[PDB]
Amino acid sequence: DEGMWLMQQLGRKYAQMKERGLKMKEYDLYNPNGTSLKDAVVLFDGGCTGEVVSDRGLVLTNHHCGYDMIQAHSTLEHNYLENGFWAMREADELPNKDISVVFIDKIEDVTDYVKKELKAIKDPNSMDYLSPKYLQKLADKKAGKNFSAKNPGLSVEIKAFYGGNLYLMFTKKTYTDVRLVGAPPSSIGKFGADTDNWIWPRHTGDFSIFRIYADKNGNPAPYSEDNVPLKPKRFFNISLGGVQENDYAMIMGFPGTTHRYFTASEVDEWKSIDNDIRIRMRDIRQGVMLREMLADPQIKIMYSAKYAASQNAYKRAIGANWAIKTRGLRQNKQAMQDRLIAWGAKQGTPRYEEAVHEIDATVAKRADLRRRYWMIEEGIIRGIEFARSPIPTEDETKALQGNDASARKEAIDKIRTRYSKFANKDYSAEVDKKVAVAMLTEYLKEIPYENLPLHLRLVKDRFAGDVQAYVDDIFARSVFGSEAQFDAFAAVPSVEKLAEDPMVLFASSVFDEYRKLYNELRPYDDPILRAQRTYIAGLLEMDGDQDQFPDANLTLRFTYGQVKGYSPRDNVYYGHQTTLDGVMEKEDPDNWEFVVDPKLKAVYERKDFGRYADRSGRMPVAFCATTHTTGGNSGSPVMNANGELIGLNFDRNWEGVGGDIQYLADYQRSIIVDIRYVLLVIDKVGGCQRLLDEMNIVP
Repeated sequence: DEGMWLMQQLGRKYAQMKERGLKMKEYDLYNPNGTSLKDAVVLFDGGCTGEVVSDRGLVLTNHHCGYDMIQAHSTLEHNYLENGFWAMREADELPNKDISVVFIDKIEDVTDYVKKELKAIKDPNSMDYLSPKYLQKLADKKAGKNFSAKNPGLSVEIKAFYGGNLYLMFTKKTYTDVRLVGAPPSSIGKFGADTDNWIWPRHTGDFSIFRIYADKNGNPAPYSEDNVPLKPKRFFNISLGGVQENDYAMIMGFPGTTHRYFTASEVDEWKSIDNDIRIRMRDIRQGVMLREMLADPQIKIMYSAKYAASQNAYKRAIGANWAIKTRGLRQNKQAMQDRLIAWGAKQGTPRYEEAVHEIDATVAKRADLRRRYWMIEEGIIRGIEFARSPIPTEDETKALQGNDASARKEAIDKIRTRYSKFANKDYSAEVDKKVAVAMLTEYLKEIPYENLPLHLRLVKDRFAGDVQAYVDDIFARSVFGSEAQFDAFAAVPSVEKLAEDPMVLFASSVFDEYRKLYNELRPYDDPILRAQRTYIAGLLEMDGDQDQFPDANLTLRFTYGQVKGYSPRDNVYYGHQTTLDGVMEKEDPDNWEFVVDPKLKAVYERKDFGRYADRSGRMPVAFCATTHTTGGNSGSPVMNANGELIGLNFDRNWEGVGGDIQYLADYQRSIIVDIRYVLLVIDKVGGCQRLLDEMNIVP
């Protein structure tokens, strides 16, 4: 069901949740004045979500959430990324360098407090009502200078909601010694990771296991050999009852962003400019890189990660436009605003029609600059690798002028390090020249002479319109076109060589225009934001927050719905649950993506599923639900009707990507790893009995 609900809206949403099958009592999942299941949820390491699943502070989150730190502890002897990691005792649990978890300790509404403060700002057009500095200052004199010394490991944050119409203060509790407990091998954690990205049906065992460690009194403390496993306020029980079609599911976690209150015109701009240019430019770039990857196995190895990373937003943009073109997103937002316009007429307040008109006229006024901005970001800043090649810093310029030969060598030696990082083991100038030529050709076809970053004017003015020659010339003459050319420069360095270096000139000219456009464009956000406040104010006055959730803003939210499959197109039906069969069916030993761990293959051939199989003896893997999810929900606990853990969220299907603008009941699904599959992997792949005994597993 629709919405990323604030914890303080649990009350208002409880009847609609009970109707969907919720059995738990309200105060059992969120109490402002007590302990609740909220207290078992964590913001894992800045972006992900995690959940506390034991009394000794064991935490589950996604594999891809715990990936960098699994990778860090991986040597060539002990390759935990590949093989997995199973700490046989608490003391073998590996600590981590730059990790955190954040419990949300308290949440208070402070709208009245914050609105009164703002009321003493003379300036009507002040953007302080959304400025995080300003809100942090209002926070610090609420909790009192000096709160964080007096309350150790606590902090406070105020955030704006519904476009400045609601404010909340969050009391956070951050633990910093979070150790690696367990991970499946990556063949299970990233099964089908590139190909099945955004795909249901899905077969990916996407979990990793950590523990929160603190001082002897359970207080936040950075890594110290004397730290001990935290006792949490509350943890999640692990259900073994499984899921079935139509079962209630709900999720809690930290969604990043939505655009639920976009005007029709804003939707048009997102489709026309933001998404279409992403799509066009990344097609071109992806074509050339596909072509060069097939011709050469060594290019294939070097470009994989760059290609698939470009591919991630590409397919997101494809999904979103498919929803805009087929599911009536634009008409939905036109309707909602027309509805407020009519209601606002009848009330005698033209304010709302004013706000809508203001967003419209602004959107249309900034169309060209935004088109230009997207063309450059997608085409060049991301499109072309040599766009991100070294510029000398003003400090390095200064040392290359005048005098000191030790300072001259020092400035050079750290340009060497930047050059080395641009032209690394994965960079190929030859590929980059071909990608540049195609992107630049499309850029020049779209962006007229008078609006070109300066160096790109030379294609007409000097190479007679020959884009291949211009690009060949940048590599031929430039100190960064090859190692030997850089060395030649380093031996006899001079600021006048760098000043006239055509790659440097291209790079800095391109970034100049990128900056200048950002800047011209920034002043147009403010009127839209101000009108957005007025617009959302009206939607709330008219219809209430009952069925109008606040845009996501990296805050703790709940969403509820059902375990349900769907139909993606004529005559094809996807069900609610995948199985270990689908893993077997997808095995390709000659492709890293679809490798099947030998221990898992063997668990499948003996049907050694134990208490984790379903009725009918199938081994569950994943399931999907009508729950409303987005970036930031990676790793969120999924609960059944009694609040017991039934899985971890790890993706959305591509048909649900326009869900950020409008929930799609018949298409949008959260894709969730089945907790029974999690336990199976721990039990029969890791052998790690102790942490099963640790969890409170319920029938």
